[PDB]
Amino acid sequence: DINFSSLAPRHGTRPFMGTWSDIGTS
Amino acid sequence: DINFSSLAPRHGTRPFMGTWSDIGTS
Amino acid sequence: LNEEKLLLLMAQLEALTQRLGELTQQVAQLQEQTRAAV
Amino acid sequence: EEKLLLLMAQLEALTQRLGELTQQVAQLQEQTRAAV
Amino acid sequence: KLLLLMAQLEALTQRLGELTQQVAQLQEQTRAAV
Amino acid sequence: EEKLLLLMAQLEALTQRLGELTQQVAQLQEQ
Amino acid sequence: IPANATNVPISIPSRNWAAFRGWSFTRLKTKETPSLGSGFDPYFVYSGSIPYLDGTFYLNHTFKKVSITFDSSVSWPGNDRLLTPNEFEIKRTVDGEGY
Amino acid sequence: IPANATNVPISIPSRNWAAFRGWSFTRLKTKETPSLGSGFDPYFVYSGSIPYLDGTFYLNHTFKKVSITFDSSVSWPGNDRLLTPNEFEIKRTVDGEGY
Amino acid sequence: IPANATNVPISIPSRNWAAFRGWSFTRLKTKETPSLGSGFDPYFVYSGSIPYLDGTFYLNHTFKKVSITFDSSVSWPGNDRLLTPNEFEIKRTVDGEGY
Amino acid sequence: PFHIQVPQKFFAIKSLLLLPGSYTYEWNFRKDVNMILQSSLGNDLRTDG
Amino acid sequence: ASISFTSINLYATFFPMAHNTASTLEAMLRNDTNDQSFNDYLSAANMLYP
Amino acid sequence: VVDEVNYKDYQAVTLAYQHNNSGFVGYLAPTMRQGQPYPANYPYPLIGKSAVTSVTQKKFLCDRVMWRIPFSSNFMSMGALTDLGQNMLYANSAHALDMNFEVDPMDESTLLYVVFEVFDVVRVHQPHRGVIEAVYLRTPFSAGNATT
Amino acid sequence: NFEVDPMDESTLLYVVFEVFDVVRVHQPHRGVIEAVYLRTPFSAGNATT
Amino acid sequence: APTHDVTTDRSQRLTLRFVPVDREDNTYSYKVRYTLAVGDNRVLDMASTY
Amino acid sequence: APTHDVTTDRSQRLTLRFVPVDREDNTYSYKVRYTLAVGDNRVLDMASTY
Repeated sequence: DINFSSLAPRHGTRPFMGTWSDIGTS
Repeated sequence: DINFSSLAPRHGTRPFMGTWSDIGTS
Repeated sequence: LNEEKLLLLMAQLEALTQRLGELTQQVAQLQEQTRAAV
Repeated sequence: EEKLLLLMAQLEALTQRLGELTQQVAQLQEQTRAAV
Repeated sequence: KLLLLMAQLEALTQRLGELTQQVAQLQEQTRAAV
Repeated sequence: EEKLLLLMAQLEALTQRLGELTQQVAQLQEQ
Repeated sequence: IPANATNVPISIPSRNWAAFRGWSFTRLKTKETPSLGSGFDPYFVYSGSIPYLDGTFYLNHTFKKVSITFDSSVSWPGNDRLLTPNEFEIKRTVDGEGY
Repeated sequence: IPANATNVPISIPSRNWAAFRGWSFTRLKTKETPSLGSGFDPYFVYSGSIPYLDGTFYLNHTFKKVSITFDSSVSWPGNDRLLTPNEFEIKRTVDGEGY
Repeated sequence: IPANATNVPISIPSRNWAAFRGWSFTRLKTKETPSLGSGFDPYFVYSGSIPYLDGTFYLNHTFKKVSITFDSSVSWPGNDRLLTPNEFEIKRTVDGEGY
Repeated sequence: PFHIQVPQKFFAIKSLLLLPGSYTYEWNFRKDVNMILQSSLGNDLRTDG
Repeated sequence: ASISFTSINLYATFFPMAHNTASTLEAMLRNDTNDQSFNDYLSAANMLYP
Repeated sequence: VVDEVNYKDYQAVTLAYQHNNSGFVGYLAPTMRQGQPYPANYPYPLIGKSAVTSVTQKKFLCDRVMWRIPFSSNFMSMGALTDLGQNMLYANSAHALDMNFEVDPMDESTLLYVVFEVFDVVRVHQPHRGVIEAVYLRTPFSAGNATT
Repeated sequence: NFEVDPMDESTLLYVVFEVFDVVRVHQPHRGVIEAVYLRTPFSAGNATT
Repeated sequence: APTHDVTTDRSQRLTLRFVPVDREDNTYSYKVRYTLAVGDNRVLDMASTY
Repeated sequence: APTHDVTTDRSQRLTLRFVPVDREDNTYSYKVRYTLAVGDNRVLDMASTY
């Protein structure tokens, strides 16, 4: 906005069966 | 971390008309 | 390579001084009452 | 090139021969002073 | 940076020779009790 | 007694060693 | 840790390590630590803040190394992952590599 | 037991314990027990009773605890059995539970 | 190797190493080696056994270590292969646990 | 001060391929000085010192 | 006041990453349409006037 | 602090022979003033003109913090059940762990507190009224692993 | 672990680890004798063998 | 956590330092040149360099 | 030379040394017990032990 900071192509995700981080790309 | 994944069901809140009510096991 | 071998005698020195003045110049205050005892 | 490398590495090898004389003084203070 | 080496390690020797004296007036005075 | 002769004799050993290598620095900062 | 001693030799028997997490460590004093597993400890003569139970440690700065070995032959921080490549060093006193 | 020492740590290498019976324990003196590793012990200068071989024990009243653990996380008389479950106590001085 | 040197660094440019076998190494002397690149060679005052043109090496006990690295950040046989991983040592003084 | 390496001589296990798993390998060594040291005269080395 | 620099080195720290997954990543960052892009936090034209 | 070898006027004065606030403070006691106004001789200058040659002493304090080393190949945990906790379901059979530690000398007896981080599962079920049951299980260190 | 009262003399602690120690003795022919020993909780050390 | 499928298993240093390949000293400045090398199948972030 | 099925692949040491897990000292004999462990996907030859 007033000073730049717009970035990020990210959301984050954790597959089910617990929270199990990394899906390793789909 | 030190151990804390001891958390709730990963539900979301129940849907309503007029912000709140109770539906129990429905 | 001879500039990354410098400054390494200037902080060895610092440690040595406090082990050559706290074990030298404070053993020179142990001559005032200790001279025949362990 | 290797004269000057060895020159100041023979003054970092002479402070490890003054490094075990602190241990020859430490006999006055003793070490591991626990008893049974 | 080489003036540092030659002048502060000719200052080192001052208490090298005083430490020779200290043991010669403690641990050599237990070999000749006062 | 033996351990004092590995302190006193090594203090005076490395006075000589130290002194001659300070001199080496002073003539090889001119080369 | 004995009085004036510089090392602690710790050895654990052969054990399963299935679902093992890290380690933590801190140094306590014997007189400030009460013995649990007793109804009364008659040699506990302290009553200041007990670090053991209150979590109010203060001797974490006396450690200078720790090292891990599994199988009696493999250093765990030994897959060349550290600048000192077979142990951790906490404090380095006499630094000449700028670590 | 070195002398003037109150704890004796003892440990056994990992092994299978199939067909294992009990334990027994008793305290001897180093002055009154020869060395049987050699055929002649020149340091045996006692000619009195030898409790090792004659069974003439007399020093069993000096024990005050024994604690048995396996893998340093299992306590053998544990799982609630004794009044104080995880350690045998041969004798208790300073009582209050009427043990 | 300058007289009284304790290290020789080698740097080789970025180069394809397809179909590359080992390395071998030995130490010679300046006065006992002529140059074959110049057919003129007036500084050669030796006349004994030339260990360059004849395999009559005799200074293969004067090596202490060799370190091999690629891209100044990868220690080549450092998949922990060696018992001292990051370098070979040809020889060492003090066994240091029977090495 | 000596430093030596000693190989197995027992026929069963001196050329065996030991497959994965933990094993207990234990052996005894002799401190008898007539039995580990040879001589050119065959003098008793327990009384020599 | 006086100062002199003796010894300057450049530290770096690599994430340890599986080589299969870090060559997959490499493949998708050596590509034209997977260009990295940054902003200057304060984008500025600095003009100072007496 | 003063460099006690490369300062050539270094005299080691003890507490007794140090004075500073001479005539305005008691002699080694919280008692009434004693002495005369006189120059001090206690701390050595380290600043301004006539500063003495000095050494550098550096340390840190960590209070209320236990040191911890995760059992993860990359030393950050992205899950409570570590990646090397799950390489012990295929490459485990029991191993010894020997840890060596180097500590500063203390003039009094000290203990080392080593914590081996596990799962402590406390799990409880009621199958009927006034009945309660439980099973308690831990993984790398556990009780009931050599007795019933 | 054990807790023993302090005593001024050096002392030993004798722990008996109770096992089986059975021998089977067969004489299968005249002037032939055979013996086989079993000890089961200690066989891999702490038994001299 | 992932089953070691996000981490190396062929041994690489986390922490590295690159010594100068040139240094120039002057009367008001210092210039230090390094070779910053990234081995194959390694990911380097310039946030972690200093 | 074979380009597969002989390669080290993953990091592993090609030499290990195991300190005793127990030792007894006697005047006529000595005893050293070890735990000699062979990891999964490794085959030891007992000709190379000493």
